[PDB]
Amino acid sequence: SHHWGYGKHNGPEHWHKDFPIAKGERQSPVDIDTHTAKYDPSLKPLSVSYDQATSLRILNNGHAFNVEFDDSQDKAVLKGGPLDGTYRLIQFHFHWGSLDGQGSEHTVDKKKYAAELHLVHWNTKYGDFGKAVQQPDGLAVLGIFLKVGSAKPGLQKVVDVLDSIKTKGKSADFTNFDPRGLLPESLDYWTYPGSLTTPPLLECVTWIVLKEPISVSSEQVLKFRKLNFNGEGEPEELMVDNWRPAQPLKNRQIKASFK
Ligand SMILES: COc1cc2c(cc1OC)CN(S(N)(=O)=O)CC2
Ligand SMILES: COc1cc2c(cc1OC)CN(S(N)(=O)=O)CC2
Ligand SMILES: [Zn+2]
Repeated sequence: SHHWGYGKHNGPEHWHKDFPIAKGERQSPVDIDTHTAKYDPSLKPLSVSYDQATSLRILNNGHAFNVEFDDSQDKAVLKGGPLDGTYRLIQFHFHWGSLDGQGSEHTVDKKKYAAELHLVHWNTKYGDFGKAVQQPDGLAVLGIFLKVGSAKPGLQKVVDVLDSIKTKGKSADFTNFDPRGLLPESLDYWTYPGSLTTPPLLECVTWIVLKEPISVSSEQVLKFRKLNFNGEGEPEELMVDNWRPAQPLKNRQIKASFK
């Protein structure tokens, strides 16, 4: 209900008490064991078509910040790869850490990255996002790791607006943002069936996790860490470590798009 989060007392280890699916058979994130993932020749080429993406607004929802898109038409879509049909971009957000050595949700051979970007798309055959999350193939989330190094120019516009949405419930106009600037060079990926990584933890996501991390600067991620979980006029709780740890793989195979 009201109060799941990422603190010591309402964090991932507590979510199962309100969302029993937390201990389910296809939970996310997972560790990606690179030596055990198998190249899959049946995967079709991945198609990220964001040229007509229409960003609208950026929102601090008390868990992360969301950059929201107009998904009232097929303006920005994800197709191909493991996906059947057309998945429409609705929003992106990140998960990040208090320190550069943690923050990602997925891990790679148990390595944690400083952060992880989630580009969230819903299967248009289900008509709207709320319907799609009730379906095993309702969403496709494109996950991209962030490591700390050189600045990501295409991220800076996001960074510079965070001061205006410091606290929970704050939003700002965020039009004309092009998410293609957040992508790495290669679209090589791993894929597996999983879930939302926050409550309600619905098992409705085809995860597509890019192999190549993007580099962002220390300065850029430091500004992520100045956001607040709390609302305005409440004691400051820095928005850090808003990641769920790796969950049991159970009866799933992670597939690779690349040899
Ligand atoms: C009112 O105090 C609390 C409320 C709740 C939790 C813990 C609390 O004490 C810290 C954890 N749940 S959960 N299972 O993570 O969704 C949500 C509600
Ligand atoms: C708006 O409803 C939600 C949307 C999303 C999430 C949770 C939601 O309800 C809490 C978390 N995921 S994620 N982390 O990529 O698995 C995707 C977007
Ligand atoms: Zn996420």
